[PDB]
Amino acid sequence: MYKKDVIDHFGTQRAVAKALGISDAAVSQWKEVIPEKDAYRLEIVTAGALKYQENAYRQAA
Repeated sequence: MYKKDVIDHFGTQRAVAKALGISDAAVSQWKEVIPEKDAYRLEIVTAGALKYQENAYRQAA
């Protein structure tokens, strides 16, 4: 899940933070790929808009 997509679905960062329950700072602090715990709840608030995948959230090899 790319932050560029999330912000496009929410429109305003403050919105995303309100969906998950975090501050606006946390949203902007995000990188090319939103946190593993943020991308999760994000799939719920967006009504299952973005399908969560364990591709970029898999680092244990």
